Amino acid sequence: DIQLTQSPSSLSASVGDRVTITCRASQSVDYDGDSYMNWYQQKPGKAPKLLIYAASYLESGVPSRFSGSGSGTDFTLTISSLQPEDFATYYCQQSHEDPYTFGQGTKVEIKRTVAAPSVFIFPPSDEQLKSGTASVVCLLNNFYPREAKVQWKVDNAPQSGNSQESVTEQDSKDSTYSLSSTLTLSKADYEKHKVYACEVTHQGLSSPVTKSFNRGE
Amino acid sequence: EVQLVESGGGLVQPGGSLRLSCAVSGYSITSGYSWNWIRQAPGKGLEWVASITYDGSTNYNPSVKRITISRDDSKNTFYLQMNSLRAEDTAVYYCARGSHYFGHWHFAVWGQGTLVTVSSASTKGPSVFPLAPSGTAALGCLVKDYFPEPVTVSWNSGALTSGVHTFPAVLQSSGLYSLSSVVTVPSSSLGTQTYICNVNHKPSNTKVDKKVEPK
Repeated sequence: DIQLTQSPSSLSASVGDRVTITCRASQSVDYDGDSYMNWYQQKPGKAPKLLIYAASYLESGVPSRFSGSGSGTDFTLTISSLQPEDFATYYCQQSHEDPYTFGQGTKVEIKRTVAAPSVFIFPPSDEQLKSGTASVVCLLNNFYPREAKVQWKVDNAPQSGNSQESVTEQDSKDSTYSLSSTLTLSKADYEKHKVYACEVTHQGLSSPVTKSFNRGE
Repeated sequence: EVQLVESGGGLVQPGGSLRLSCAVSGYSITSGYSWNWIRQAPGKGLEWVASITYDGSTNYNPSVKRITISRDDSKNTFYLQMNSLRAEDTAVYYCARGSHYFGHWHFAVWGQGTLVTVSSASTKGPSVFPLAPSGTAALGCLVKDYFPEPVTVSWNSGALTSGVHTFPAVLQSSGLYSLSSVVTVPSSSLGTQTYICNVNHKPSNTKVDKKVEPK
């Protein structure tokens, strides 16, 4: 059985630069003068999209900046000039033997300049308070790089164990990320405190940024 | 041109059966060399599982070979059946067309993919709460306590897509999912322009339209 090893696992490159991905097969995929290796692009939430077939043939409708090369067991996918919309996971796939296995994938990220996040804080809706639970949401918007820290404070007391975070994929419009943090409290505990703060630490901030609101205002 | 529409996904029970269908439009199913099913576990890679050729010949991945693929030229549709479903079968299933030239097993035409969740838990509809705003303003919707995945969120019936951020869902300790979708709009438009988030949860036939108003 043919096994594929993609390399690297992930990379970060500036926009417009050249990107090179490699795929290594456990045995040869050459037959009848052709190399049965294919390349795919898969963007977040979308189906895989064929880029290269038979090692080096460009699929119709695919931008010319994608190209493939190689033979036997070693193959190469090249993006001559990385564009913001090329953020995706790229797969190689051999079409020589059942079960036509895919590589494990290579994550390509665009490395842009540092961007500080825009912080927004939302109080729980009065409709949710009828259920006995309060959800305070803090939004970190359009920042780079991906690393960021959120620290909840209820009446200046730092919180722990009662929040969950979620980060989006890189946005091709911006090459930035966004983060959503939800603090979960009971209605009784929410009604017993005044100041709800969201402290944000990021590389693009000389000092930590703190957004807050007063309950009942 | 050629469009591949999948159906039959959603919540299925362990040990039960799965029956997916891939409807082909703008294209006769007899014109493709082969039709394939390819699945992708959440956070994992791609795995080809089945194929059927124009001559009726079928083939399967030996890692799953409790699987049946069929083809109905009259209905212009091919199917995928799987029984003895396990937890490993939870994946996004794609249908893809084979090839005529330069090999037959590279796939250029794909379906949209449907998520199959193998679980004995019960389907639960979400509660949609607004994230009201206080240059640029931010607002959103909090989709909370639903099962299983997925939930599709749009803003103003799809008219508003720029600056929209629908975050990945989080698995809460209660065993239910919860996500939020936010959007950045100009602050001068909060009084004139309305903002309705459209939350759709197909496994529970839940479709909620909540209007986010400034408090």
